[PDB]
Amino acid sequence: GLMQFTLPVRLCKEIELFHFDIGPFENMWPGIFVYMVHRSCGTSCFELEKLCRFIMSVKKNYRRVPYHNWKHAVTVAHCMYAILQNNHTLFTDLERKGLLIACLCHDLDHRGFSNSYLQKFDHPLAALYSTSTMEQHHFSQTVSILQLEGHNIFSTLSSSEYEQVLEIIRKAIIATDLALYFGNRKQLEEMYQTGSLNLNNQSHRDRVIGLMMTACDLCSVTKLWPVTKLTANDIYAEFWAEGDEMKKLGIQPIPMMDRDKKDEVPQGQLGFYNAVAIPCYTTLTQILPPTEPLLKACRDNLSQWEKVIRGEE
Ligand SMILES: Cn1ncc(C(=O)N2CCC2)c1C(=O)Nc1cc2nc(N3CCOCC3)nn2cn1
Ligand SMILES: [Mg+2]
Ligand SMILES: [Zn+2]
Repeated sequence: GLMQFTLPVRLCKEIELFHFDIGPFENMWPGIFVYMVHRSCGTSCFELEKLCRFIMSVKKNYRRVPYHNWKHAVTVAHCMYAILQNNHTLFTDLERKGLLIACLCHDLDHRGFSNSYLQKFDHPLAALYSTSTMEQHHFSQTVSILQLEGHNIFSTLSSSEYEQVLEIIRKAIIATDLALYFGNRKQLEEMYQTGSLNLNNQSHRDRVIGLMMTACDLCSVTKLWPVTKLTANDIYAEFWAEGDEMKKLGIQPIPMMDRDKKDEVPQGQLGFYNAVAIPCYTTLTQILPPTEPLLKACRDNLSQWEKVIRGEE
């Protein structure tokens, strides 16, 4: 009851910044997450024994793939922590509870392949869930773990608070399908510029939480350049394995996925910063001004990718 999780001084300070890197010591990641739930949510949000049990079952259900792994889950939860701490009074008690859990769970049991590859392989999951295939699977894995004996971290919420939090989590996880992001951001753009955006409108809140999920999920592009560049290697290690598997099915992969098109990586990063990341953090910053450091970090990494193309590294 009287037990604070605490971190060493450098972590205690740096964890509050958007660009924080959770580091290479795997055994400290659960303690980093609990630290963030206690400061974001309070030391009473969850029964500590249940939370610990939930975190370790979540970890066990992430696979040892190069990018979509336990380290990504915790990185995406830290970015959400940073957003929640810098916009304290905009979010309900249930959103603060739900969203950090959503982020920890958002890629549960990912195999390292896109929804596209599951559909071309004819994976069973592609018949169960015709769109947002992996994302419906991640939410399903989340509900499975919540129903393990001793794992229901939400057990002491009213019947209707429980339903609301699982609905926050479902939408937050579905919104990490980047196919859904483009139209969601366009609507958020229009609603903010015509001045119709209304955080009391539940469907507006939904849209804004969806963008927050895209922003946290992409947060590798908002780090110190060395973190950004090394993370890009893990990302392409998956994409090129997917390309290899497309070729085994007798299909030319898109260029993104073709390891023969390594030379073009810098230009593909430019595409990605301009089509996805920059517009994401731009709209996020207009809606939630204290998230500007994500936009600023993204723009700095774009200009690092421009330097790579100009031979200056
Ligand atoms: C940095 N980051 N964080 C997230 C993602 C991302 O997409 N998701 C989906 C799972 C995570 C990317 C990311 O690299 N995206 C990305 C890279 C890329 N390279 C190319 N190529 C290169 C070869 O030459 C042709 C163009 N197209 N292209 C399009 N998008
Ligand atoms: Mg995902
Ligand atoms: Zn993800």
